[PDB]
Amino acid sequence: GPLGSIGESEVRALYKAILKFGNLKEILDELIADGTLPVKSFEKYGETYDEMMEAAKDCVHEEEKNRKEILEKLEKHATAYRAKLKSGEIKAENQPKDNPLTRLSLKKREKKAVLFNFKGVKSLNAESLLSRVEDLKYLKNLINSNYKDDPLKFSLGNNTPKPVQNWSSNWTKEEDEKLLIGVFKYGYGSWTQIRDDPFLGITDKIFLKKVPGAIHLGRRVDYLLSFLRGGLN
Ligand SMILES: [Cl-]
Ligand SMILES: [Cl-]
Repeated sequence: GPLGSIGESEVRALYKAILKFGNLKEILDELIADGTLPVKSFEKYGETYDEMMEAAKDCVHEEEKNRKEILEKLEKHATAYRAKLKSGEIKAENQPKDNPLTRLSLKKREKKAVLFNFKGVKSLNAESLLSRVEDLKYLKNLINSNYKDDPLKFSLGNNTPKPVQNWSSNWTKEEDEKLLIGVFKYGYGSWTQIRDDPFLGITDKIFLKKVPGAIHLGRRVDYLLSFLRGGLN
């Protein structure tokens, strides 16, 4: 390791490449060749990757543990209040504006960010890193298990996605299949290469006042991989 250690600028660079390609330990040679990362030994980059994903896991487990203990308390207070309504001591058509049922609902619906600091770099998002790595590992294994000879034959079967009939172009189950084959080939966020691939045939259906643009495609991929893995339940 005579080329020096890993610093803040190399960290910022590793974080962006993971959000795009997932687990990147098998493509280190390619990321150095085009200047994305400066030259260090392969071992140093692998060890840093592992350390980052470990800090992300710990962060996510710690916050779930706290949320769960608070929800257990509010559920207990809510049970007591129900016996009061059924018996008449409080009246259902005349409840106080601040009550045990509104307190439970607020926490249940709460959406807050889960963040950590790494090697001088501040405010990395633990949930974004973990979801992206697991979603892209699922997509690679599904396609190699079933369509090894020719990825272009990939199909959704009877699994039925929510329609987008208000887009500018005509977008159906077949266009959803070609979009996921494109991410398997080129990475998350590579929308120009996906649009211009002549074999996928969606060149005229993407708009880089026209919808879909870059923001709509990102949201569509996050929804489709969550749904196939059973995450809507
Ligand atoms: Cl080195
Ligand atoms: Cl691209």
